[PDB]
Amino acid sequence: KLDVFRRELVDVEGIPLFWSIAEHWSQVESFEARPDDILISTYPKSGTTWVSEILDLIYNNGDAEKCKRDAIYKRVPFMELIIPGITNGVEMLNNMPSPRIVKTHLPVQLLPSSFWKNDCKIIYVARNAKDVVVSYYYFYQMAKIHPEPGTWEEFLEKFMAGQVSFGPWYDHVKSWWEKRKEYRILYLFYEDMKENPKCEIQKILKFLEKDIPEEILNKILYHSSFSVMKENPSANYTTMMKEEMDHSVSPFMRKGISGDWKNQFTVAQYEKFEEDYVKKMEDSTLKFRSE
Ligand SMILES: Nc1ncnc2c1ncn2[C@@H]1O[C@H](COP(=O)(O)OS(=O)(=O)O)[C@@H](OP(=O)(O)O)[C@H]1O
Repeated sequence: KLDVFRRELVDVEGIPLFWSIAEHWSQVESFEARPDDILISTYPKSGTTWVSEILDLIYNNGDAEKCKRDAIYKRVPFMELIIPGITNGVEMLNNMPSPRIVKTHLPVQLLPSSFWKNDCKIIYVARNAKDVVVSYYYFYQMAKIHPEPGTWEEFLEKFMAGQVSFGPWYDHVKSWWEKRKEYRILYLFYEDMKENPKCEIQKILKFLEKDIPEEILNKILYHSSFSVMKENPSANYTTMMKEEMDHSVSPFMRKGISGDWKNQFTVAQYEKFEEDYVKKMEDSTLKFRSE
């Protein structure tokens, strides 16, 4: 009888989250981090899976077979994602041996304080807002834990208002940016990874204090490319129950480009978005590319 899908979001400290995360908030808030945890932190649809696969590849020295030991969401648990009878990110992590790779979409002010207290290395990934909202729309459609997104037009308005899962993109990226010097945060951009993935992976290795052979670097580059990941059942979310993710609605590995916003936004929608965007972002030193 209990339908866990398509419910309205429930606010935690003003941030709309899945009802089942809000229900289990004490478990998330009290999460016990470890000094050698690496946290992958992103606003939804910003490159989480890409960087997760990259990290697991680095940790397994480019061994593609070892990285097929399980689905990406088992290999790199989504910490706060808890759905009764289905999943519990905190429980999965509690029982995982170090070194753990941890996924989160929490804004800075909701991150379990144990990560700060343990001085964990954090890789944050940001992506231009317009591309994020396009990707998030199709994700809302296929990932049934989310509320119904409605029309593109309706969804875009909700996104601008921050009335979407994990709250406003604007606050999310800005506050993580502002935090970047306080803690061990590597702040990456999806568009940079698109333009020069080798450069970006090299930044990741230096941040992790890992040296690998050139051949292994090239292996990691290949296996983390969109075309390979899209065809990889261990990375493409096709192992999810259809009831949770319906890829016939929209595949998780959708396009993997920068600039798809130009295909989704009408000119009127774009003009309204940019006027709003400038107001919200003009006081931040953060700079994005959108193509
Ligand atoms: N390897 C690789 N290269 C390039 N792009 C990639 C890759 N893997 C995933 N993607 C694209 O990233 C979008 C998914 O974002 P996330 O992984 O952050 O989604 S989630 O928040 O974890 O659910 C989603 O973007 P869109 O294609 O624009 O929808 C994915 O297609």
